[PDB]
Amino acid sequence: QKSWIESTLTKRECVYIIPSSKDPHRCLPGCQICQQLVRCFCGRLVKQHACFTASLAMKYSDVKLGEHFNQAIEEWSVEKHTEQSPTDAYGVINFQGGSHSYRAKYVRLSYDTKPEIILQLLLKEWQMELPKLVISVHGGMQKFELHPRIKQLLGKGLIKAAVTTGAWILTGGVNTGVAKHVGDALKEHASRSSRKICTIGIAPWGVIENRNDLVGRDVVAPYQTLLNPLSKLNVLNNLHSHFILVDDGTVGKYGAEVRLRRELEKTINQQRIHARIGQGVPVVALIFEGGPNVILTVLEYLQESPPVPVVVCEGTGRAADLLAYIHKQTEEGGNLPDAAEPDIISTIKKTFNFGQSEAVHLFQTMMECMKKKELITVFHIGSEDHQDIDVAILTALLKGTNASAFDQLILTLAWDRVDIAKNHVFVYGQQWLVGSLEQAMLDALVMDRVSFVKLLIENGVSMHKFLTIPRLEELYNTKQGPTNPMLFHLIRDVKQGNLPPGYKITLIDIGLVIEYLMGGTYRCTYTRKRFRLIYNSLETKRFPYPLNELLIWACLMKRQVMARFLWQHGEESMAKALVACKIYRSMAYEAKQSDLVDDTSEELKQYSNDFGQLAVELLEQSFRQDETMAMKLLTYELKNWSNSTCLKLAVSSRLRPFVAHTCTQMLLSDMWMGRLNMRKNSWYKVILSILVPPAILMLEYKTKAEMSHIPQSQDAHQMTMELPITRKFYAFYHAPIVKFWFNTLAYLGFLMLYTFVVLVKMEQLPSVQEWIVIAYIFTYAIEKVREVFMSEAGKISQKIKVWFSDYFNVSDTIAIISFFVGFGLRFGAKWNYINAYDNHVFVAGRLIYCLNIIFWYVRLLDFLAVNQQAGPYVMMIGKMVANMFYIVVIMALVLLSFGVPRKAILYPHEEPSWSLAKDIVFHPYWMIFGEVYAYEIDVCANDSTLPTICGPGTWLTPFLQAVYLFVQYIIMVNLLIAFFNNVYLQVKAISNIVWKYQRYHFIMAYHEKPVLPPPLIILSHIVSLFCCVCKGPKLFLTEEDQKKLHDFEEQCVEMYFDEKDDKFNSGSEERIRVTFERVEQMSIQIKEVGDRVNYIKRSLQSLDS
Amino acid sequence: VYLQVKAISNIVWKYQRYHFIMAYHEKPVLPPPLIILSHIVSLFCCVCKGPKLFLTEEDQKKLHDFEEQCVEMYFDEKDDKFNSGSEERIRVTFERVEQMSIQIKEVGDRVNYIKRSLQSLDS
Amino acid sequence: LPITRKFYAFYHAPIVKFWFNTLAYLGFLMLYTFVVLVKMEQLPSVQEWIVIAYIFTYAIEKVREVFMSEAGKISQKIKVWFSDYFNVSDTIAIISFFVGFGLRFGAKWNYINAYDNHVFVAGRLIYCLNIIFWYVRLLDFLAVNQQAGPYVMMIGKMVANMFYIVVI
Ligand SMILES: CCCCCCCC/C=C/CCCCCCCC(=O)O[C@@H](COC(=O)CCCCCCCCCCCCCCC)COP(=O)([O-])OCC[N+](C)(C)C
Ligand SMILES: CCCCCCCC/C=C/CCCCCCCC(=O)O[C@@H](COC(=O)CCCCCCCCCCCCCCC)COP(=O)([O-])OCC[N+](C)(C)C
Ligand SMILES: CCCCCCCC/C=C/CCCCCCCC(=O)O[C@@H](COC(=O)CCCCCCCCCCCCCCC)COP(=O)([O-])OCC[N+](C)(C)C
Ligand SMILES: CCCCCCCC/C=C/CCCCCCCC(=O)O[C@@H](COC(=O)CCCCCCCCCCCCCCC)COP(=O)([O-])OCC[N+](C)(C)C
Ligand SMILES: CCCCCCCC/C=C/CCCCCCCC(=O)O[C@@H](COC(=O)CCCCCCCCCCCCCCC)COP(=O)([O-])OCC[N+](C)(C)C
Ligand SMILES: CCCCCCCC/C=C\CCCCCCCC(=O)O[C@@H](COC(=O)CCCCCCCCCCCCCCC)COP(=O)([O-])OCC[N+](C)(C)C
Ligand SMILES: CCCCCCCC/C=C\CCCCCCCC(=O)O[C@@H](COC(=O)CCCCCCCCCCCCCCC)COP(=O)([O-])OCC[N+](C)(C)C
Ligand SMILES: CCCCCCCC/C=C\CCCCCCCC(=O)O[C@@H](COC(=O)CCCCCCCCCCCCCCC)COP(=O)([O-])OCC[N+](C)(C)C
Ligand SMILES: CCCCCCCC/C=C\CCCCCCCC(=O)O[C@@H](COC(=O)CCCCCCCCCCCCCCC)COP(=O)([O-])OCC[N+](C)(C)C
Ligand SMILES: CCCCCCCC/C=C\CCCCCCCC(=O)O[C@@H](COC(=O)CCCCCCCCCCCCCCC)COP(=O)([O-])OCC[N+](C)(C)C
Ligand SMILES: N#Cc1ccc(COC[C@H]2O[C@@H](n3c(NCc4ccc(Cl)c(Cl)c4)nc4c(N)ncnc43)[C@H](O)[C@@H]2O)cc1
Ligand SMILES: N#Cc1ccc(COC[C@H]2O[C@@H](n3c(NCc4ccc(Cl)c(Cl)c4)nc4c(N)ncnc43)[C@H](O)[C@@H]2O)cc1
Ligand SMILES: C[C@@H]1CC[C@@]2(OC1)O[C@H]1C[C@H]3[C@@H]4CC=C5C[C@@H](OCCC(CO)CO)CC[C@]5(C)[C@H]4CC[C@]3(C)[C@H]1[C@@H]2C
Repeated sequence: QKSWIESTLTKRECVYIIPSSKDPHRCLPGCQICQQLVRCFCGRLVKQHACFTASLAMKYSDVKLGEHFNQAIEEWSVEKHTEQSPTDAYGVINFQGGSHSYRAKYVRLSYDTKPEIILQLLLKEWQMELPKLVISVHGGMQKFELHPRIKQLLGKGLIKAAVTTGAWILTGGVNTGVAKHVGDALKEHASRSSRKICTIGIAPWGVIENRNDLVGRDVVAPYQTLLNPLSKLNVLNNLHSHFILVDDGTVGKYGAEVRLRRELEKTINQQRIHARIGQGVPVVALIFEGGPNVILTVLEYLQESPPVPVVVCEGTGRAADLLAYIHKQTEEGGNLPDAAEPDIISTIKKTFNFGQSEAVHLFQTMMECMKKKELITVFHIGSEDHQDIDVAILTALLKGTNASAFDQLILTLAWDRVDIAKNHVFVYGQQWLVGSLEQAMLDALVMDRVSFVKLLIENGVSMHKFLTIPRLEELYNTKQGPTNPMLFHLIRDVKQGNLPPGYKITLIDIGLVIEYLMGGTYRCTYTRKRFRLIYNSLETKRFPYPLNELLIWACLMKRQVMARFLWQHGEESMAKALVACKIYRSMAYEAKQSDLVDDTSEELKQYSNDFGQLAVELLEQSFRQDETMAMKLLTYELKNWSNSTCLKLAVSSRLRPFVAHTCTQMLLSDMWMGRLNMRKNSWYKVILSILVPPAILMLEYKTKAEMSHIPQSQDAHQMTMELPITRKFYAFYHAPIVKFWFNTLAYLGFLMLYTFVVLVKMEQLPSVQEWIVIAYIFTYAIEKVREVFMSEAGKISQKIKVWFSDYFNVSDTIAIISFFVGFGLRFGAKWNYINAYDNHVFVAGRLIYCLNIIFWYVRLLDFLAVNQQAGPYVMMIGKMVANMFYIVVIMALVLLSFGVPRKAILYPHEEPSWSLAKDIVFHPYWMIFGEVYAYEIDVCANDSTLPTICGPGTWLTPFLQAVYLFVQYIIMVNLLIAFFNNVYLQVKAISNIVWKYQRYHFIMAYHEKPVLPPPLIILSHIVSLFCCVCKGPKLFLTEEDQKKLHDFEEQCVEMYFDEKDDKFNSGSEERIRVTFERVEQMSIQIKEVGDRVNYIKRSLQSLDS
Repeated sequence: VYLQVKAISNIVWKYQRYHFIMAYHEKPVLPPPLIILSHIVSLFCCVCKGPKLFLTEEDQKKLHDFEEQCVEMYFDEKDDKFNSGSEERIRVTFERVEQMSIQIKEVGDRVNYIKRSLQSLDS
Repeated sequence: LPITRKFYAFYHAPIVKFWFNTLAYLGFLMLYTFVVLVKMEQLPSVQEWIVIAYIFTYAIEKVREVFMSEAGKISQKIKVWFSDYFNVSDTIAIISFFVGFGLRFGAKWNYINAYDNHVFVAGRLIYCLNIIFWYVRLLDFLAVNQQAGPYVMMIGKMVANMFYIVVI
């Protein structure tokens, strides 16, 4: 059948017939009038059945021969005289009119359906999600009216209570009862609002208009709101999203809905509210009017097991006005005050007139309701009852139903409502147990509800006690919440490619992920001996810093709102923000590169850049407070983050705004000096003190106190304890500023020689000038092999892959290799002794030198770039060569568009020759640079320098060249002037940032360099290899300075969050709106007090007469 | 004039990129020395005997649902932006200080008619 | 995905048709540049026949583009095809080439010295100018890139706007 509905759900049709009561309507021909009018006691008359079996009985006179023994007339039994079949009416209502064409779903099932099959319909078949609340609205059965005051408020909270909790509203569906005003509340307060409420309406099929219109299989129904005055039935309301229409077999009568509805309430309250929680989906009953069937229903619920509470609304109709009335005059449980029988029966006799016996009967039904006063809520809309029915509907389930504070909290957790938990579960004087709070935390973390994690920490949860191994090991192994498919992939990589099927994640495996994601020499606390030991054992399992471990969890699970929350709790705030930037950045890179599912890398990089911006904004806060302590914050060993450093973590993530912040640049400037005080010295004296060593003793240095924020070597720090003479020489030659100039003077004296060598004749054997040059380039290359081995990271292929990621290290490799190719050819050649340059091998070697020299001038940009101003312009050149590339590809096309016709028109009689490759490209390029070749244009002219080139067609070339230069200069050169001038500012801004970033790697490279330059560096090597075989900088803090520094960081995260709010709360946009939202409330309170004075005037006339 | 010519020119390039790419679904496989094969094969298969987005029935359904949901979000977010702006909150603030100011002097007039009752019920 | 479906999937991709046409077009200009720079005897060299084959078969491709354009109204198929710069220049570049091949090929060769025939000269010089259309057409292929394309499109918009400074 290709439909679960057709196979399972069943209709009902009165196959048998039973005529109406007795009476022929009028009109003597008794036989005719019988078949014409007479209803079946089914509910439909004889000609509506059609009931093919009964049809061959319709002809006789009907089914069932005549008088039929009046016992057997009433023997109508829906179980006996009515038949099932694969249903006809299930599809989609397409409400025509209204607006937007609101679209609902329906079905025509039998009341013989089992209760579970309806839950199988809503969820599996109609594709609905199981809710966290059900609101069963009973009330008016006949169309009524509400004060537009009382209308809109119930439409504020019945919505808001159903949006947040993903609730189902079970109505009657028919547009005559509560469903009208429930349905209207959907209208005014934007039921869509990007979050539709799954409003269901259960009605019986026998009483609804347009039954035929809803017939068909998966058919879109042209159903309309045509309230014909001649109609007798009800119209399906528009704004209800779903409908269940019981097929009682009869037509016309009500009744065959109340079973299914109550059984659906059971069938939902017998479902787990959420896989993590062990309650059932609660149910609440809401009331807007009522007759006897309603207040009887109210009694049922209070009697039920489990008891379903009730919310009555004073000011809405017959019952609800009464149920608040009788309830207000009542006491603790079960009473009327001594003289109230006369008054209350009169209200019954007036409010719903049955009269003095059915009043007293239903009055006794009202007694047993008021007995269970504890479950019923009487939210009265008059002034301020139960704080805005939202609270009342939701808090009503948190009343005398014996549910302990745990069960009270966990339900507000599933709903994701803290305002309830704050104001109604953490009420003054609550009876909390030992593990209830901790257990609710484990549920909030896994379900990713930060606002309860906040609430529980505030209300007494210590995350040191709640962070054991199995818990935090469980937290990674959860599908009960927002999970990361990226994590299980990262685990497969570190595990050599294997993944056993069950595989509960462990913490030693998370450690291998973080070590992989942070890279280099990072070593997590999960892979150490202390942890691996106690791990196999499981006070001693409590993680002294848990919020360092849940910040990683939140980030490996891609739970940002949890991450930013768990970040601002604890200490080491910048460090946690800079690790987090590196985790996501690596996850983004792996997620991008790894081809597993849809990318998710745009999400992770933004998460990285969010934490990377926090760290910068903190560093600015620290820096504006105390510049000296802020520089210490950059360089202290962390001891919880693998003995790393906040700079080292920012550099690790290529986080340029932190490295280009004016604190790092202020520190890097102070490491550049060393012990020297270059505030009260000058570069004249540093250079002179290099060439005149004894002048090292007459320039000023820094004390141990100015050097307290500056990281140092072990030896450098020991020599601050003592300033003697031999300490002032160590302090000088080991400064990065001194190593620099001491290398520039050697490098400038290098080029002066190597320029001299290349311009002067070169005999068979190298001159003294040339041996000094080979010594430099040789010893300089040993220096570079030393740089690679002592780089940072023990993984060799990374030492190499990072060293060739630098322009001037790649060119040195080319410049050094090329030079010894040149020296080999120069030196190892059979000299001729008649004329050099009869040896093509000596030529090659010399010409390699004459080109190798170019690498060594361009390298002066590495030394010029140490300056503030020069450096950025150096860095621009690369960024600008990259961006002009395509204007220059067009300029090269225009070149060959011209050079090939020019050469072909002027030189026809050419054989194939490699000169053709030159001549199509040579002169047209030199035209770009001012050379017009004025006397080679018009080769047939008298002033021509190419009169032999005159021939047929050569008059075309001046036209071609006129076009050529127009295109080059007047378009393509000025487009390029236009390019640069309109891209200068942002390339100059990036280039200041990139220069300030490379200034880290530059300066920190010079702590590592030896003292002596690259002719004399070999001494420093031989001394180092002699002291390596026979036998970086840290910020040393004493114990009282690590103390005062952590106090400094905490104080600056306070000022940060404070000033961030004070800026926001003091802004224009935020004061306009709080002004706006109070003129809301006041304007209501003036008309309220404007209404009261109207009720003060009435008293004046009252007390007057 | 560089910036606005460069901005138009990104737009015009992105427009011509339609005609360019959609021209290549139509092109044969072989380039214009060997394209003649693809022609002879096409004239041989034309005498002897563009791209559509095929959706099944359940994807035309889920797609029309997607469009309707996005016109909702469009009109909603267009109003929420407007109703939440400064100019619109200043004026609804303005138009209520109109009404309240009238209702204070109104209630400021009533209390003048409450004082008269005090002297009245006094004597 | 079977084997013969992976070949269909490849050669019928627009990215593949492109590069498969650029390599043929780049190898076209390399020949047609060689033909124009080297002496041209009475009969075309192998390099030049391959060039005529391209420009011929390439023109049949363009007649196919016009007929299979979109809209059955013929004068619209034509009016829309000549609304494109590089289709107009191909019409000039293709027509000019066969004027040139006709004069080059159908001339009474002299056998004492070429260029005593003013008709052979004209045909050759048409090739030496027709070559310009076929370089500029590399901007139609360079313009496939993000960055290059817009700068290509600027040149026209900027030649139009500088017109009156250049009249002065
Ligand atoms: C961190 C990375 C960056 C640093 C990179 C460092 C590595 C740089 C790598 C450098 C090596 C590059 C190649 C060297 C030259 C060989 C090739 C050549 O042209 O040979 C010639 C010389 O043949 C000889 O026999 C004479 C060689 C003399 C020694 C000079 C090279 C050794 C120094 C290397 C010091 C390097 C180590 C530096 C310190 C580590 C052969 O030709 P010929 O015999 O002259 O003439 C033959 C024909 N004829 C006889 C007819 C005329
Ligand atoms: C017909 C002639 C045509 C061409 C002619 C010349 C032009 C040829 C130009 C070639 C450069 C190609 C590199 C492109 C730029 C890439 C980006 C970059 O910053 O690169 C590098 C810097 O930039 C340079 O290294 C630029 C070097 C050329 C600038 C001019 C040199 C002046 C000295 C010579 C004077 C000699 C004069 C006399 C000589 C005899 C470094 O960056 P990176 O580490 O690679 O990082 C990539 C950036 N990213 C991370 C943001 C992605
Ligand atoms: C769409 C945009 C429009 C463009 C604008 C219009 C384009 C300009 C149009 C210019 C008109 C053309 C001028 C040539 C006229 C014929 C020459 C001739 O018959 O004899 C000459 C041949 O000389 C040549 O054949 C050289 C051809 C002229 C080159 C002009 C280049 C453009 C430079 C300017 C471009 C900027 C223009 C500025 C505009 C104000 C010489 O005479 P002869 O008797 O053969 O020989 C005598 C012997 N003798 C040589 C030994 C002495
Ligand atoms: C979608 C739109 C874009 C595409 C457009 C496509 C259409 C392009 C249109 C192209 C046609 C252009 C004109 C062709 C040449 C004729 C003019 C000429 O110079 O004749 C000469 C050659 O006269 C001959 O008799 C030899 C001709 C040889 C055949 C070459 C042309 C035919 C190929 C065409 C293939 C085109 C079709 C391509 C495929 C469809 C006459 O001079 P001569 O005899 O050499 O010398 C006389 C004097 N003398 C003897 C004293 C020296
Ligand atoms: C003395 C010399 C004077 C002049 C000299 C040269 C300059 C002569 C320039 C003439 C161009 C005239 C066109 C004006 C622009 C119109 C707008 C436009 O976009 O047009 C077209 C693109 O743009 C082009 O086609 C521009 C072509 C010239 C640019 C340079 C060519 C470089 C290659 C040659 C190198 C060869 C070098 C060697 C050769 C031997 C296309 O647009 P459209 O489809 O028409 O749509 C109209 C736009 N609208 C819809 C917005 C209205
Ligand atoms: C690697 C780094 C080393 C460190 C650098 C310091 C140590 C290096 C210092 C010196 C080493 C050189 C020894 C000098 C030998 C004297 C003979 C001589 O050269 O006579 C020449 C005169 O010219 C000179 O005397 C000057 C030669 C050097 C010029 C460059 C020096 C500047 C750099 C250093 C100082 C400034 C430092 C600037 C920066 C602050 C005559 O020419 P010839 O070639 O002898 O004659 C044969 C000619 N023939 C071949 C054509 C037949
Ligand atoms: C990776 C580095 C290694 C590079 C490869 C190894 C390079 C070493 C290669 C060769 C070493 C052996 C040299 C002799 C070659 C045989 C020919 C011969 O002997 O004599 C001939 C030389 O003919 C030449 O071509 C000489 C120049 C060739 C050197 C090319 C170096 C470029 C390498 C790239 C640059 C490095 C850049 C590297 C940057 C990364 C003739 O000279 P003759 O003997 O005097 O006889 C006179 C002839 N006569 C009778 C006609 C008058
Ligand atoms: C269109 C704009 C207005 C112009 C309209 C008017 C012009 C119309 C167009 C072209 C005019 C062509 C004739 C002029 C030459 C006469 C003199 C002559 O003989 O010159 C030379 C030959 O010249 C030729 O043989 C010409 C080649 C054919 C023209 C090719 C198209 C060029 C223009 C592109 C197409 C046009 C569209 C371009 C769009 C801008 C000299 O050769 P010779 O005689 O052998 O000399 C003896 C040599 N000896 C002593 C060394 C042995
Ligand atoms: C239309 C598209 C086709 C597709 C392209 C591929 C197929 C086309 C491939 C080949 C077809 C050509 C056959 C070669 C014949 C050999 C003889 C020869 O030419 O000898 C010459 C040497 O020069 C050469 O051998 C090279 C000649 C071609 C240069 C351009 C090839 C690059 C393009 C294609 C390849 C790279 C592709 C790049 C793109 C990725 C000697 O000169 P000559 O003229 O023989 O001697 C007479 C001289 N005379 C007249 C002065 C008296
Ligand atoms: C739409 C396309 C069709 C174009 C029109 C049809 C073109 C075909 C036209 C003509 C075909 C017939 C050629 C012969 C002409 C008569 C003269 C003659 O025979 O000999 C003379 C040639 O004199 C010349 O002028 C030769 C060059 C003319 C060709 C012009 C082509 C430009 C067309 C525009 C370019 C196309 C651009 C199209 C782009 C849209 C002399 O040469 P000879 O015979 O060797 O005698 C030696 C003389 N002597 C004794 C002095 C030494
Ligand atoms: N204090 C200080 C200080 C001293 C020197 C420097 C120079 O920095 C050198 C490094 O600067 C790097 N670099 C450079 N180098 C600039 C440059 C290098 C070579 C040449 Cl020929 C030129 Cl025309 C310009 N440009 C970069 C870029 N656009 N993006 C990222 N990195 C770039 C490059 O790896 C090179 O090794 C920077 C700061
Ligand atoms: N992917 C991709 C892609 C590939 C190629 C292209 C190139 O587009 C070609 C078309 O671009 C058209 N075109 C162009 N072409 C640019 C151009 C054409 C020729 C030359 Cl010589 C130059 Cl100096 C520049 N400019 C236009 C403009 N200013 N306004 C409207 N249309 C313009 C023109 O009709 C031409 O046919 C565009 C996108
Ligand atoms: C898309 C672009 C179009 C333009 C262009 O790039 C690509 O197309 C390329 C094709 C090249 C030619 C191919 C083959 C040869 C043969 C050789 O024959 C040696 C003979 C003898 C020496 O005497 C041996 O001993 C001489 C050189 C020549 C003609 C090339 C010249 C440059 C050309 C024209 C290039 C040009 C820059």
